[PDB]
Amino acid sequence: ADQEKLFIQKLRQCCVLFDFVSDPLSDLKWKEVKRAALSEMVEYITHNRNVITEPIYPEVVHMFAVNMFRTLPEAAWPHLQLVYEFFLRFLESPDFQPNIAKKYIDQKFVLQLLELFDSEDPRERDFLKTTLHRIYGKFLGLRAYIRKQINNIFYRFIYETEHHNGIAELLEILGSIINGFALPLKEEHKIFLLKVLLPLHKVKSLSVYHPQLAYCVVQFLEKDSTLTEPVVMALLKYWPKTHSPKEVMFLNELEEILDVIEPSEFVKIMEPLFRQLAKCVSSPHFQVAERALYYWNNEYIMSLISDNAAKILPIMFPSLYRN
Amino acid sequence: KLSPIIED
Repeated sequence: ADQEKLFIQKLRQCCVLFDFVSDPLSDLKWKEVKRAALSEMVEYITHNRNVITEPIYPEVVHMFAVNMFRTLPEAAWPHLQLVYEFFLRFLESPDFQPNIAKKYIDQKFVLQLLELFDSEDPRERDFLKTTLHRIYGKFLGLRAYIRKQINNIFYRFIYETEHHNGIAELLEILGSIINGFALPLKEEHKIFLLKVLLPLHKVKSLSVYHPQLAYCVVQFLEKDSTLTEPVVMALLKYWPKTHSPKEVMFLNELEEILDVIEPSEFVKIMEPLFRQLAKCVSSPHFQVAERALYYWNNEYIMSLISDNAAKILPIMFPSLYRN
Repeated sequence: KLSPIIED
């Protein structure tokens, strides 16, 4: 269709990976041609209507695969960024039809996409995060495979000691998934929370992805509040027995839990929690104590304490109160 | 922040 033909031509043109190690002038020329070709199509697919036809889909997916599905160790990032931006605009288009795209965006594609999450470039991981989040939401028949494959990446790292650079981004995607769970939480999701999310707190590199991890845990509790006890107890279990600045994170996570905790569930764990909180106030590390003392500023926590002061106050101030 | 994804 003339313009469809040119679109496909330019897409395929961006599948030629060149290098002139003996001609810097020709190399920059080719790079710019490719950069311009991508830029044109980015603008073209973004602002034009009804340009994504059925024959376009395999060309876009192939162009992405040829360019992105590479081996890791980039320097030629302005090229990769354009491919990411184009493919995202492709996925996000109002004319995008998953029923057509599901043929080319499959499990092998998703799996290869996930392998890129181990990239050391934060910019790339960010694009992959947005991309996979889009793919997950658009393709129902991949959600199960995606969940399991993310599960596998997590079941590694923790146990298999297979370090991963994209744990944060993946958890951020998961947080988006958890927030939209169906009313009775499937057992598979409960199993995941208790057997994967919680043990993630014991890993040494927790600092890198802790805010994302905490959000997932909190979101899990805003869904089914009955999961409060095994979470808090595990968090108290994975709590640093050595007084360390790492405690502030747990205190951040714990207060964020208390902000969404139900009173009936608060009672179940208020004693071991505040026994730990009391230790934090007594901490040799000022940062830890300062963070723990900030709990009293929370009005909802105060509500829970004031209506349970008979058992909590003797724990926080044993010299001033008794049972 | 990523937009929520309703489960099916």
